[PDB]
Amino acid sequence: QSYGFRPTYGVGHQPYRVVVLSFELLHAPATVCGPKKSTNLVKNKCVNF
Amino acid sequence: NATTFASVYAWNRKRISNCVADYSVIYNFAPFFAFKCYGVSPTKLNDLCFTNVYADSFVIRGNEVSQIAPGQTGNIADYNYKLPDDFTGCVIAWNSNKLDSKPSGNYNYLYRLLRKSKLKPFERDISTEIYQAGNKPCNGVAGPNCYSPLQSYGFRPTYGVGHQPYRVVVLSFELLHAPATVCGPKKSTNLVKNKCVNFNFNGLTGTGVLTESNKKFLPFQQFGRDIADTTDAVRDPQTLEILDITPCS
Amino acid sequence: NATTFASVYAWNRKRISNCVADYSVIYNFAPFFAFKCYGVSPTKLNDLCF
Amino acid sequence: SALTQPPSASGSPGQSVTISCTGASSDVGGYNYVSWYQQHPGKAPKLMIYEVNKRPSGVPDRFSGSKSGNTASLTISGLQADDEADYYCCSYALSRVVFGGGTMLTVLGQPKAAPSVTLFPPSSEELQANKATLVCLISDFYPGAVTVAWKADSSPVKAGVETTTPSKQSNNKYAASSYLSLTPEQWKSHRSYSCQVTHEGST
Amino acid sequence: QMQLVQSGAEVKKPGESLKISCKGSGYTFSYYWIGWVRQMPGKGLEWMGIIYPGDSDTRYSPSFQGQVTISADKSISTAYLHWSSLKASDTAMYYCARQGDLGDWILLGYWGQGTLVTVSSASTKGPSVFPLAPSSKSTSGTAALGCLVKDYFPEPVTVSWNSGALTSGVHTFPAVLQSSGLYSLSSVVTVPSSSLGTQTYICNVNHKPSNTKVDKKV
Amino acid sequence: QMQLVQSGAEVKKPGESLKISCKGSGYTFSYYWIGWVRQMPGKGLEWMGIIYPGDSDTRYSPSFQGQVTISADKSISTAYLHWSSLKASDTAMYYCARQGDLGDWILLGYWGQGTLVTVSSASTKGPSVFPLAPSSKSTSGTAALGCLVKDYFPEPVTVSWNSGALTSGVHTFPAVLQSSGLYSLSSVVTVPSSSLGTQTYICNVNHKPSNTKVDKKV
Repeated sequence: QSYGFRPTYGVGHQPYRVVVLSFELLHAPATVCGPKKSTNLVKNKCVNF
Repeated sequence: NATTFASVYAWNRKRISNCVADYSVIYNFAPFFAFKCYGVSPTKLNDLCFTNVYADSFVIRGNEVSQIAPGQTGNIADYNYKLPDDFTGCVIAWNSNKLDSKPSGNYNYLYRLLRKSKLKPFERDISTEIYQAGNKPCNGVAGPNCYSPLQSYGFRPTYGVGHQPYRVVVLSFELLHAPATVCGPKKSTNLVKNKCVNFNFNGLTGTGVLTESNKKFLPFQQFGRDIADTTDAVRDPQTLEILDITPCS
Repeated sequence: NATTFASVYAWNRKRISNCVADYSVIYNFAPFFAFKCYGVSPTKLNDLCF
Repeated sequence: SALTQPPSASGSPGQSVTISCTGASSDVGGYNYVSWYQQHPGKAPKLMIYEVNKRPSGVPDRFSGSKSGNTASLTISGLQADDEADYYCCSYALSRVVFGGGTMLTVLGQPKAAPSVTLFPPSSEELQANKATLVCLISDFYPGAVTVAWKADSSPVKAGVETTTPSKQSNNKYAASSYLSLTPEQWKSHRSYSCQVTHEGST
Repeated sequence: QMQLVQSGAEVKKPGESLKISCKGSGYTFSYYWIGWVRQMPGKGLEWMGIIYPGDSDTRYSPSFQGQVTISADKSISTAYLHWSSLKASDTAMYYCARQGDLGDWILLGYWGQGTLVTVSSASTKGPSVFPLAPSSKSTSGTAALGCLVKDYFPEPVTVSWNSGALTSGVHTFPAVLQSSGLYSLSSVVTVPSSSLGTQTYICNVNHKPSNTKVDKKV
Repeated sequence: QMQLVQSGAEVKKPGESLKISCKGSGYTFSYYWIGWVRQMPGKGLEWMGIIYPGDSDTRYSPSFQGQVTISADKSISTAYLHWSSLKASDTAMYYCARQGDLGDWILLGYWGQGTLVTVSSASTKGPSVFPLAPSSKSTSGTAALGCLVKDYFPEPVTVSWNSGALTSGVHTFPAVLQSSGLYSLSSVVTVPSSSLGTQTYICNVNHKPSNTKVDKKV
C-alpha cells in the first residue's frame, strides 16, 4: 500500500526519515574507529593503552 | 470516541464483561501523550484474560497527567481521582484541544479545588456543598470564610501544549486467577488426557499432564495452588469438569 | 514573571533564602516542555525543605 | 445507529404537538446528546432545540424538548402559520451525527370531497402519428389515495400506465393524473376507453 | 458579523470533477469545526465529514470515506469540497456548517445558504405540445381545452394561456416520472361550452433548458 | 508604511455595550503584540491589557482583569476592545499601541490616533442660540458681537460667521461642562464701534448629531 504524504497533514501523518545504525562491539578487527590521534608506542613500562 | 467525557470529580466508570479483548483497535488512533501500564506490557493484553475490567473517563487541564499515578500527590490526586499503590492497569491520555475546548471558554468541567479531607482511591465525591474554611457556620452561600469549592476550567485552544484539555482513560482490570469471561478471540483445540502436553486456558502457560481428579471446586473458584503457590489444578472454562496439572516425568 | 532573561554564557544565579517554599504557584504558569527532577519527585516539591 | 421519525405531523393553531425521535445512542458522557433542527422549504436549516434541558438564545419559549429513555420528544406550545417546516432530530453521542427521516408540520385536514372523472380522447396531433396517449384528469379530492385502472371494452388493460397523487395548491386537496401509452392502431381497434377512479366507489 | 457565503450553482455531467467552496468571515477561522451536510431532493439530511481549520484532522462518514474529500485554506479562511468521478445519484443540496460558542464540537449551530448540484445524466428531449381537443361530440356540461406537454427531460416547465391571460379556470397538474425518464403534464381550463375559442384559446409552453418557444392553438 | 487607524468617536449612556476597533496596516499582523492604553482627562496613562495576533494570549492588568475584554481579528488585521455594562467613570481617551522592531515585547514604540469615548446619563438635545447683543449703552472701545450657544449635549459644535467669512476677530472659546451635563460656549468678534452691522453680522451655528441649522443675526 502507498502512503498519502501531504504537507497539509499535521503531526502523525508527515513523512519522517528514520536511520538505524547497527554496530558490532565484539572484540574483532575494526576499521570504523572515531578519528582521534595516534601516539607513540612505549614498551616495558606501566602506561595506559 | 465520545464527544464529551464526564467531569473530574464526577468521573464515570464503565463496567466491561463478556468481551473479546482486541486492543488492536486502539493503537491506530493518534499518538497518546502517556501510554504506560504499571502492571503489564501494552503488547501482551491480547494474549491474556481479564476478570473485571473497568474504564474511567475524565478530562483534565493537560499538565496534570503526572498526578494520575500511584504514589502521586496534588489537587486532582487527593481530591478527585486517586490511584492505589497496588494499582494494576494502563493509563491512556491524548490531546483533546480540538474537541473539549472552546475559543470563548468551555465551562463544562470542574475539578473541586477545595475539599475538607483527602479523597480515598477509587472514590467519587460529587457534593456541591460550600466548603466551610472558617469557624463561622457557613449557610450555603458565598462568604469571606467559605467559597465555592467547585471551580471551572479555562479551556481555550489559544493556550499552548500543556494547558489544553487532555482526555485520560484509565483501564482498571484484574488479572488475578479467578473465573473470568473476557479472554479474546483465542481459539479452542481438543482436550487430550494422560499425556505431557501444553495448556493455556486463561493465559496460564506451562507444561503438565491432566489427571481429571475428583476435586470439588466451588462456582467462584477455578484455580488452585499448592504450598509453593504453583497452580496444580484448574477448572475448564467450557466443561464443568476438574482437571489437575501434574508435572511430567 | 520576567520580560527578558540573560545570555547562555552569562546565566544569572538567583539566591533564594528567608521565604516560603510554595511551588504550587508554578504549576499555573506557562506550560513547560520538560519538567524532570533528578533528586526528588516533582510533587514533593512544595513540601520539602530547601 | 439510525434515528426514526414519523412521516408527518398535524396540529391546529393554538394546541400542542409532540415529535418522536427513537434510536438515539448513548455513551459514558451522558444521555442528552439530542438536538433538533428546523428547515423551511427554500432555505438552510436552523438550530432550534439542543440540549433539551436548555435552549439557545434568540429562540422563544414556545419550543421545548424532552427525552425519556431512548425516545426523544419535541414539545411546541403554540402553533402558528410560520411553523410549517421539516423538523429533524440528531444524535451526536458516539462522535457521529445522524439525522432522522424527517416530519413535515402542517395544520388539520379538510372534510372529504368527490374526485373528478375528466377524460380526454387522444389528441388528433398525436393520434394521427405513430403514438397514442390517454389522459385522465382526477382532482378536487381530499384523500390522497386513488388507483386508476384502465379498461378496453370491459377488459382490464394495465400496459404502460403510471399514476401519482401530488398536491395542487394550498386548498388542502390533492390531484392525480394518469397516462395510457399505446399504439394508434390499438385505439381504432376498439371503442373509446374508460377511466375508473376507484376512490371510494364505482365512478 | 459572522456569515457564511457559498459558491453559485454548478451544473455539470457525471465523469467530471467538482470543487465547490464556502467562505466564512466575521470570526477566527482556526478553531471552529467546518463540515458539509448533503440533502437530497425530498429526503433528509446526510452528513459526509468535517475538517479542522488549524490542522488536517478529517473525520468522514462511514458511507462517505473515499467517495468525497474535504479541504480548506487557512490563509484565506475558505473551506472547499472536492468531488471525483461524479455519478447520477450525486444530485443534492449541500450546506456548510460550523460550531457555535456553546454546545458540543459537532453541534453545527450556524449554516450557510446552499449549493444546488445536479448532474442527472440523460437525454434532454424537446417538449412536443399536443393540443387536447375538447369533447366536441358531447358538449354536455362545461367545455375543457388544453394541451399535452410530453417528451421532455427537465421537470420545471411553465405553461401559460394567451401570454399569461385567463387566470381563472387554468389548473396545472404536476408531471409524472415515466419509465423512459421523461416527464409529462397536462393543463386545462374550465370554459363554458358556448364560448369555444373566445379570443384564440391558444396554449403557451416555455422550456428554458432547451429554449423552445412553441405556441399552438386549439 | 506602518500606521494605525481607529474608529470614530462613540458617545453612549451608562449600561450599554461598546466595542471599538483599531486597524493596523503596513506590517505583518501576526507577531506584534497589540495593546490598549487608557488616559483619563487630566490624568496619566493607564494600561489595561495586551493581545497577540497569532493566539489570544491576553494578559490583562490586575485592575482590569474582568472589567474589560480585548480581542482581535487576524483575518482582517484589526484589534477590538469590547465593553460591557459601562459606568460613568469609563469616559477617557483610549489608544492602541504595538511593539517595534527593537526593544522589549511591551515597549509599545508605536501609537494610534486615539478614540474619544464619552459616557453620560444626559441625552442629545438641540442647542438654543441666543444673540449676545453688544454694549449699546457704552460704545467706548471696540464693539463685540456674538451669540450664546447653550443646552447641547454633544461637545463638537462648529460656529462660523457669514457662511465662513470674517476670519479675523472671531475667537471661539471651548465649552464648559455644567452640572446638568450640557455644555455652553461663546464666540465673539472684535469689530470697530463705528461698524455696527457691516453686511449682516449674522451668526452661523451648526450641529451635526442633531441636524439643527440655526442662523440668527444681531
